[PDB]
Amino acid sequence: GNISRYYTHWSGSLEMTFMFCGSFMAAGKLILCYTPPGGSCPTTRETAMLGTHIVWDFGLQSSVTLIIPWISGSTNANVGYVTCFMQTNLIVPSESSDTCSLIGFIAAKDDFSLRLMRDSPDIGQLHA
Amino acid sequence: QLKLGNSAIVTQEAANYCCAYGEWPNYLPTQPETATDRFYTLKSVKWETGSTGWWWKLPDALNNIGMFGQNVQHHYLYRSGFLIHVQCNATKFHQGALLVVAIPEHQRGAHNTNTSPGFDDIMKGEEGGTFNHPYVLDDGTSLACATIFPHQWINLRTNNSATIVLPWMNAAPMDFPLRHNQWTLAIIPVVPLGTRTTSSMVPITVSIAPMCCEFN
Amino acid sequence: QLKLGNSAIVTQEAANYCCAYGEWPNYLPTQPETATDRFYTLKSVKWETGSTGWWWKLPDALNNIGMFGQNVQHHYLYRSGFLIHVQCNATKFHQGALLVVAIPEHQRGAHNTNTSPGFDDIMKGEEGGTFNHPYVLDDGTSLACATIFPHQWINLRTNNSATIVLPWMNAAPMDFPLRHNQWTLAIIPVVPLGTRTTSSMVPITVSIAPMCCEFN
Amino acid sequence: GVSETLVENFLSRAALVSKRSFEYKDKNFFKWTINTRSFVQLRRKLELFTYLRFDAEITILTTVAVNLPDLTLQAMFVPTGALTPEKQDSFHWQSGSNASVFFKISDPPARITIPFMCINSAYSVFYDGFAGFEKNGLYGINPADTIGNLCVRIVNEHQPVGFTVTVRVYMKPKHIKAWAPRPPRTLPYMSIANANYKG
Repeated sequence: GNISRYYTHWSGSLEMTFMFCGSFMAAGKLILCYTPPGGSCPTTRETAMLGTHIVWDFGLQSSVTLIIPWISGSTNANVGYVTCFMQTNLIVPSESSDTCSLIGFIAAKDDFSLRLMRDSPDIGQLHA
Repeated sequence: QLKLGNSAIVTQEAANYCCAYGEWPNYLPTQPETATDRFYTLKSVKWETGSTGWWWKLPDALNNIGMFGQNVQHHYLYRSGFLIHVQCNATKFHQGALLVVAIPEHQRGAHNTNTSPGFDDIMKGEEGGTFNHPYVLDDGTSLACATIFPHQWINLRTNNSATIVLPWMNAAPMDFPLRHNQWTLAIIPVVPLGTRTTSSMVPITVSIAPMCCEFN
Repeated sequence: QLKLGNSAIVTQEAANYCCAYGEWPNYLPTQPETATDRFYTLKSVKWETGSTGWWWKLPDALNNIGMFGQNVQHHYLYRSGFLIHVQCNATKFHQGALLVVAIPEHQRGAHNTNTSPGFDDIMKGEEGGTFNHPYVLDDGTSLACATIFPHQWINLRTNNSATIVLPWMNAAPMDFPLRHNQWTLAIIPVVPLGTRTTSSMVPITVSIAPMCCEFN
Repeated sequence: GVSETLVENFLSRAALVSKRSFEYKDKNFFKWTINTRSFVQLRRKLELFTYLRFDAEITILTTVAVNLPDLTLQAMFVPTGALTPEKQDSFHWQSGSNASVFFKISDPPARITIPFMCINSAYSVFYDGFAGFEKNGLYGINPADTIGNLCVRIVNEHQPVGFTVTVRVYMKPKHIKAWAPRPPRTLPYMSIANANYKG
């Protein structure tokens, strides 16, 4: 985020990495769904399972590397969606807490390209 | 990892998949060949301490979802094998058994009447039907002899997944899809679920994926 | 015979087709490659003694018919050349000339106002638009200089068909289809129709066929 | 040595598939649709397999009883195809396209081999689906599965005796090729068309 606001015309293929952070007994299924740019944001699961999706179970797979293809983004503009729907109900044992938690990791690949350096809009307006 | 076409399952302990009747799906010596080969995942069904079972008829269970929902209601003949993945998430502390069987030509029979089953009682669609008498498979046969069909066991002690690879089981070379159903995937809880303070759901996920599709 | 994909024209005297700007459509070094390559035939337009002309913008003229009407309103980028066949049936006893030109980036201009042309005045769809001032091509240019574009002549004395093969004319490698139109096929009757007792219609058939389609 | 348990050796038993007595003075004959759904001794054996393919061997045994002449009989097998008789003296008995067979009571019994008549590769014994596109179409009855009709009449004109002619039809399938075995049925049958159970 913060580096690609120092550059005007970006490109390349991002990739996400989700990670489950519940107890070891806790199982369940998600369906992570990628929507291409211009595709409608899916509201229900049956619309969502027709996208380029993945069905992720909380067993040995506590991390999913999800690849996002070439976007070439470069005014409210929107070039995709990633919506995650819950497939099964969350099974936790009686000993674990019922609330479990996911965290994500976005990272660009080695084909990510930046050009036309502009200044960032992050900081904007000090003592001494 | 089971990547078909565009979407996939990231399954963890891929159990020994059962090639049904020893065969394997392959084309006949128009064909899209890539779009319809994808895991159509059905809903997660409410499996409890008192559930009798679920049956999905193929390919009536897929005539409303995606390219295969389109490529049926345009065309007139299909010829495609199947790969059914039934994965049932459960902890170690649950108990129970499933018989994940794929019955060909499962001509059902109604109870205590000589009237044929109607269109509303056979073709359910994606939602699937509940067995009324799972001990007799709702056609007078016996569940105790039902392992003669392509079957696998989901014993929640041992494993929690069942993959069946279903070939083209038909006398005809190509068949009309909407007016006939060859395989009937049937998940029967032989030994039911049991745990005391958490007697609720243990969901079951069915992931049907057509393979080697043909259409005319 | 011009057989593309599934359907075809059985044309009789296939005149010398004009490869536009010397090029030829070829793929970039998803792709359906077979379904969209088919002759989408538009309506037959009423050409009379007092018609000014017709313009179809591509690919706005095809965003409502067949696979290409579907493959636009699902996708986000297209990259496809074109092959336009304009065949105008007429007897020997008719007279008249046509300038079948395929104008790239035909930015139109409204008459006697400084207001931009709206969405209703540019994107007409399959039906196509009528020129308001065909001598100036409705953008201030001149029709007398309009042979600099890819053009052919339908002189009803000589021939009665015009085939133009249009390549990908764009700076971008792939472009959004609904919000941009590259080619504007324009059929201008330079020398109008004339015959005394039968001064009525001589219909004109436009057969656009996309070639070398790509989609993402 | 397990050669008796072969599938061709297991089903090729000439069982009584049809037993009808018709009077003489369905109008004074019988039309019997050739199907395995009649007798549950043979119906249960053939409803162990999903897809069967066999050349039948129809043996017609006919004996007379007067309420004794020497009668001539016709046994016209009408395929899934042409029309069948509806009376005894219709124009369909004098059809050359249908494989009739003429015999007497005093002869040894009639025997014809009806070949594999389906237009699929095997008879769908169990069928899941409807026949026609009407939603009240017959469930589990494949139109390709139909063998035909075996129409038998007495060739003689009306005789002053009034007698009952008993016909016993024996179908011994041969050259049997079977596919995809099924669990044997436990609960009894209710109708010959479908596979309901009483409970």
